[PDB]
Amino acid sequence: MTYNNVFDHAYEMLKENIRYDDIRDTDDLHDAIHMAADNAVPHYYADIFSVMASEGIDLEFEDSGLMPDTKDVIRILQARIYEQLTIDLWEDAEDLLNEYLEEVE
Amino acid sequence: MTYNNVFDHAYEMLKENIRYDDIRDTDDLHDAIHMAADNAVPHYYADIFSVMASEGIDLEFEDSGLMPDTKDVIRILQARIYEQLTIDLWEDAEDLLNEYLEEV
Amino acid sequence: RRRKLPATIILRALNYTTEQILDLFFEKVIFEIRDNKLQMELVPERLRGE
Repeated sequence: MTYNNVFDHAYEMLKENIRYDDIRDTDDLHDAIHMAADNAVPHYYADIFSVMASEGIDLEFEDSGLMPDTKDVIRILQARIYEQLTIDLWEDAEDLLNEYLEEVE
Repeated sequence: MTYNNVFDHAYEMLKENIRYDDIRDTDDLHDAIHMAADNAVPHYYADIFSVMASEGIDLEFEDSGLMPDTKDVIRILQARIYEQLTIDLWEDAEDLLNEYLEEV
Repeated sequence: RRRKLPATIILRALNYTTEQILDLFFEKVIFEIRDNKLQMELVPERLRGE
């Protein structure tokens, strides 16, 4: 019902995708992070409104190229949640790779 | 915020407008219902998405003529919440029009 | 009694620039840059309980 739970789910999925593939390069971080952001959104209809209801997400857009052309509001809200999750994962991926490199020896 | 508190504030502003205007007719009640649903709107975006997340609301609506055609999402959501508030304040002000006349 | 809006819309309807919004509406303070001095002007003794 809050954004913190879905943020923790995306955090756990990104940690699992770092641990499974063992990626040490910063340029080849495309497919794992994009599939983690695609698999972090909920499939239910009310959960999208529940994520949009809590704090941590706004109405102002960063990139206008990610806006689909449809008459459905729920797809636009899913794209906005996907955009906010990509912002959070691409801002936390460097710190999680630093923690993954400092975890093992 | 929840749906119940926003609806309570909605018919609270409606009954304040009725006490200010002294409206007796139902045809004059309906314009007050439209003006009260025009009033009492939240400016917090989180409360607006919390009305859409709470119970007592559906995704599909009956009328599509009131649905605007623009790239603004908040205008479409405000029009949908405005239509829902007009319907709900009519349904729960049909009794309030008799209650106000029976108070004083 | 209709949909309300913040008063900066009607305030800026008199050809009232945002520079004039952030200058005239509030008493400001100044600061110097570009010289690595990191200094301000004299205090206006405006602080009472902060």
